[PDB]
Amino acid sequence: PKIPYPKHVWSPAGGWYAQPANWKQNTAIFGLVIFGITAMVWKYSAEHEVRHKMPEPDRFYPSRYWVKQIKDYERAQKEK
Amino acid sequence: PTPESEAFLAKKPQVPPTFDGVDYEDNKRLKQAQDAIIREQWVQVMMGRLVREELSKCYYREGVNHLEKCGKLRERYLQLLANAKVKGYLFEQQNYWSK
Amino acid sequence: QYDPPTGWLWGVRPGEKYQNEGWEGPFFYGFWGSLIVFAIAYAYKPDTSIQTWALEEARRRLEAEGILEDPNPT
Amino acid sequence: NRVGDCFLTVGMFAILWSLGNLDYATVFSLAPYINSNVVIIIGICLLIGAMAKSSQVGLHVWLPMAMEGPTPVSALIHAATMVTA
Amino acid sequence: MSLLYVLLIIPIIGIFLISTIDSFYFFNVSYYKKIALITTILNLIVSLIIYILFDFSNNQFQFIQENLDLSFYDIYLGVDGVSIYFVLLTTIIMPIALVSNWNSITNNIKSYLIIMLLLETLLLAVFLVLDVLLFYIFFESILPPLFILIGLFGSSNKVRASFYIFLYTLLGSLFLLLSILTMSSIVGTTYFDVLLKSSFEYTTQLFLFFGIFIAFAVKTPVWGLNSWLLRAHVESPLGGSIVLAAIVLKLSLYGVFRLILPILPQASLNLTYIVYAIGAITVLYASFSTLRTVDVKELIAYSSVAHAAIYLMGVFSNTIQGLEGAILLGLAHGFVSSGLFICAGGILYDRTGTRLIYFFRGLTQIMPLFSLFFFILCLGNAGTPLTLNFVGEFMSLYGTLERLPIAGMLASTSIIFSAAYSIYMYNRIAFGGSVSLYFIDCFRDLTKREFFILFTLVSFTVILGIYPSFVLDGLHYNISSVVYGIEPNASYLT
Amino acid sequence: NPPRIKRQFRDPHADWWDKQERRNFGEPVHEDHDILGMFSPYEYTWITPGKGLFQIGLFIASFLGLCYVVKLTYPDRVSYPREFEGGLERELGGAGAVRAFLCLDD
Amino acid sequence: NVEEPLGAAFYIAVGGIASSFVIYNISRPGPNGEPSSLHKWFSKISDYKDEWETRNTLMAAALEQAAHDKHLLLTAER
Amino acid sequence: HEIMIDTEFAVPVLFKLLPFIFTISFSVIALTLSELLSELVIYFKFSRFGYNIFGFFNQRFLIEFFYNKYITNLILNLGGQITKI
Amino acid sequence: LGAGSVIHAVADNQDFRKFGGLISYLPLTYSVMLIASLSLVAFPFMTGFYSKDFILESAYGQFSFSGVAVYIIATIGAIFTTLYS
Amino acid sequence: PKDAVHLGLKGAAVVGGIGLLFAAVRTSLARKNVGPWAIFTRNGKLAATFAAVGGAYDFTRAAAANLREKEDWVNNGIGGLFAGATMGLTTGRIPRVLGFAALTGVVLATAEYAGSGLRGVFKRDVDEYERKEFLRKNRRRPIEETLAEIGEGRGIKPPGYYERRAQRLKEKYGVDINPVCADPDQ
Repeated sequence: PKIPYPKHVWSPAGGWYAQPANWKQNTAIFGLVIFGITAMVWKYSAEHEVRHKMPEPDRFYPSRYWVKQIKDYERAQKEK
Repeated sequence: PTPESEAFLAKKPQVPPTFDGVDYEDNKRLKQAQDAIIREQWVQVMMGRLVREELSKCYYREGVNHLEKCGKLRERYLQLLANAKVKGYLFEQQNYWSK
Repeated sequence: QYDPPTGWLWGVRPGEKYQNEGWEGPFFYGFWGSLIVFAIAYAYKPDTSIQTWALEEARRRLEAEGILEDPNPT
Repeated sequence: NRVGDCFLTVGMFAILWSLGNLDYATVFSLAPYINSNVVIIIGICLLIGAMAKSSQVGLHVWLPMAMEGPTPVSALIHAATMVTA
Repeated sequence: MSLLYVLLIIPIIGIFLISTIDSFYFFNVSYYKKIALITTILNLIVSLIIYILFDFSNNQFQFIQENLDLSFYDIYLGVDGVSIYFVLLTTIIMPIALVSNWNSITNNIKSYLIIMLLLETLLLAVFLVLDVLLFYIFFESILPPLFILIGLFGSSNKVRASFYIFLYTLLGSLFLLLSILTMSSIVGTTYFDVLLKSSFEYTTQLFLFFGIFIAFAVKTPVWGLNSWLLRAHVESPLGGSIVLAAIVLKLSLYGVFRLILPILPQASLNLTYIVYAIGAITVLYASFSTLRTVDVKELIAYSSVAHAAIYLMGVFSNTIQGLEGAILLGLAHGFVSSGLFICAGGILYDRTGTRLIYFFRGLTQIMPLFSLFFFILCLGNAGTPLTLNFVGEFMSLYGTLERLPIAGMLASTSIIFSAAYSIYMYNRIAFGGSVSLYFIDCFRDLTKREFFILFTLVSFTVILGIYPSFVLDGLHYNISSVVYGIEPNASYLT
Repeated sequence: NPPRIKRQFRDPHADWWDKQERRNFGEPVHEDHDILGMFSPYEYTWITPGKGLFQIGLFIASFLGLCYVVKLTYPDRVSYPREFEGGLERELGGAGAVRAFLCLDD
Repeated sequence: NVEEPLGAAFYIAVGGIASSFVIYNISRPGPNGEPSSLHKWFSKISDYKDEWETRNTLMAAALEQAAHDKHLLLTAER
Repeated sequence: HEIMIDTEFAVPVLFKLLPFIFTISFSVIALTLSELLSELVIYFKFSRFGYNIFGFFNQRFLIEFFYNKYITNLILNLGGQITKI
Repeated sequence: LGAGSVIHAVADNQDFRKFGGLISYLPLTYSVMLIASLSLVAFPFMTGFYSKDFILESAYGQFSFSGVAVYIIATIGAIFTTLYS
Repeated sequence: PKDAVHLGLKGAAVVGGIGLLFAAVRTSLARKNVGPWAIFTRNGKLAATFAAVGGAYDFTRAAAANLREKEDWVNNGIGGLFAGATMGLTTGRIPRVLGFAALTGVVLATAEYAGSGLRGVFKRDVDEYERKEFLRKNRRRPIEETLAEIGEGRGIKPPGYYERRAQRLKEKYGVDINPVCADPDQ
């Protein structure tokens, strides 16, 4: 069943069985925000990620494509 | 070394940090002495904050062999840790030791 | 099922709207307005803390040693 | 958990007192040279703090009746993650 | 004209503005609150201009004004590192205190607004005056406006409360006054710059320490002298309670930075074991009783006695960490204590007419917003991290422990015991059942007024909890001056 | 003052004005009402606490008894302490640190 | 059936976060460039190179002298 | 205090597989004591010696009993003495 | 999580005194909980086998009085681990 | 050395003599004729307590001084402490004895440590201008004076703290202080 509850009680988390008719576009609207500042974090993270041991070129390494501390090093190493 | 920036001109003490051979009635002088003694204790403490930054850099960079490659920075930190403490200018101002 | 979300924010019923007591204009434009503007000014307020001044000296202080190789040799 | 966090906080006061900081690189590089007795006093304090989170022989009364929460909570938190802090 | 004197006069314009409009425009009582609210916002703006100009690395008092008209009791004003955040706190709180009683004050609205505006001028002058006789002139001047405020707008037993706040303060201050008068007869003045550089005989310091400590132990308040606080912080109107727990309590903590630390160095260093005995006994007893307190306002009031001991032990720790955390603790205590009184004295008592916790249970079912903030405020009272209250408690406790291990350890029980009464109060009111069945009428949640005075108060305690460098940065250089001692290898450099 | 009894012992199925508290509407109250209600520390009632100390002690004695058995009968060490060439003096932080085993006593 | 608006709170938080990045970018003076025009203006108004010190020292002298005068008058022989 | 090499070599083979022996063995007694006999457990329950050992272990070694009565109720009465007397 | 689906199957009951059967009713739920319990009891060649069992050999590998003493304590605890499993 | 038993009677005669006239004033203000000999009929108790409190203040005050042979403020506190404790015994109540011993005990410690001006105060006999000038401009003091006052340590670590600390620890615990070299080199 469904528990009865007051209809006047405004909640920030929604209330008792809350779901708006527009739960999708609003979800999409919020989802863009999370992505927007995630890469915003990822940018700052990619810029401040500091390391001391460099990876071998052969080895699998996902961060070789965005981080700065080794991208400059890799092209600097590409000089001989 | 690194040239002194303009901000490090006004806040540089113009007088060596002591209360020896000074006049306490000259208010301009007493304050500068207090300021200068404060300036040195704070610089000394911040030397600790750089040797730790340098030490922490080695600690990651070596790991297993950290106890035998950057122990030279370690001793420097301990020596500063044992001495560099902001203790104020009031015990100096009120007591003279005179060797 | 899932019920449509409801509630009366500030206790204002759907028929009517919120009525001002007169504190709002001073609190949002004056109190909160001033602090936010103050926040803007602080990012421009020059750094005058004893740490910052002592960093520079101690940075020079270590440069006359092995640690902290100086960018410009004397 | 606060009962353990007092001992953890007092232990971190002992770390700040005897080393001047508590960054992991700084405590561990210097640890092989600090006084033996400060190692116990610091080590003991974090031992009590471990008991409260990881329920031990004395600091556990909170865990069996922590299961009053929904089971999803107990899986993530009270079986695998929070009690291994 | 000094910006500091601008701070002291704007509330006087407000008093003059409020009292003459009836001669100009049956003027609506809404207008006078509009003037009083705006007048405090102007003080906040000026204090914010002063902070944007303030220099964090200068020993000289800043924003002083030339007088050259020396009388026997002139008024000098100054702003250095220790006193600026106290001034900053006062000008932040006062607008919120007036908004907290926007509807609760019905009769004598002119009187209430005039007292609080007067009360603001007197409180700022305490942190701004530049000698110890001026300090006392303004730390005791608040008594008549506080006496009349309580007995004109107070709760049922306001008469007893007003007599307690006036007669404990007056007595403690008279013991302080006998010490300030002894100093002036030795030094020949009280001006901070002249007086600080005077030393004192050891016996003089011991007897000067008492009288001042009698005075500051009444106004802290330490346990056993705290009965005036339980009466005058509960029976007061909500705005007066906010001022009495966020501002008035912090004059004594600041009075250690002008009257005990720089001029009684030897005396403090030898009497700390008394102070830490009183402080630890205060934490320990003021926590157990507030665990058993039934009046919701009295529980919040008497937890301040618990926290005021922690930053009282931090200012006697002779440690740069303890002294700074002590200011941070008394700064954060002003936000969280203000909010908790708003929650108890302003949100529950307004709706229910009662303060007995017996009548409250499960308000989370009906008040989601109130439960939210009343939970962050309860966490801050418990010194939970991300809160400036935590940083102040942590830094004070390290300083207390580093100075006297057994006392700091017995102070360190506060982590266990402050969470005990802060969450036991939270689960009894917000949680613990569906709703109290003594409510024969459903309750509205937070209004927009309530939602915004709490949103500010928890905003300050949280932002300065992630980044306490906003306060810590300007505190460093000037609080270095109030330490006493030397290191064998760093003293007397030649 | 009514008899000082927790409400834990009050009938759950009895008619109560406040069932969640098990209290009648105008029911008289102890001066410890605040710590005698349903949201109070649960009062366990398995046995008298005098017997509880005795029963727990038997387990403690059993723990001590089992420990004594192992002490008298437990195998001696099999492997010698590891011998490290040079004693690992340098790698373990120098002479001012705990060193490895190198031709010492045993 | 009813719809929930994004709400003013959503715009304040997003706007505040978005504004924070914008304000931070203009706050940075530059890699090697001089402090910006706004960066110099604040330092200019709050300069007080020696204004407070000279003002303070003349004030303490004036009260030193007053303290001596009172010491003279109060301790005069009967 | 390295024990890694001794963990694999010096330990006798019986002790290495000993928990396996106990696991497969002690389980079947439980399988034997329930759904096969289902009487010995009942006989052991109702004995005076067996009654208390069931209750004592069920009730968590009476530890919370020793916690509520002599730790937290003590705090709740010290608060009572201070705020009344 | 296996227990959680069990609680959902019944009317959110949690007592063993009113549990039984359910072999045909919860085939998948039984299969996983057996898999988990076997690793919990350190059945050989499982996820919990290497992790839980190695401890005892590591405890016994340290050829000291304390190491052997807790080996018995751990083993008897492992015995009761089988029982509730 | 003072004759406490001989003194206390003199102390009793003085104070007890005052209560005699307060008794006589009570007899005079009486509204009923009782006669002249009523001074010791009902008013005798008033003078007796005046007699009792007085000498009990003096004997104990004297007997305290003879116990250790030194004259200072505190002896009058003990005698005052007893004189108040004697006041309660007339009423017959433990709180009164303690409430009274506390009151007149503290009063006669305060006025004896501070020199109640009821018989004048100490004459300066010196330059008052100089005394104020000296107490105000002695801004620096020798390091020995503070060390004798606050001790050493607790942040008072003067030059030479470490050299003497090593010796002090050795003479008490018999351990030679030698911090570890803490470095692979040197």
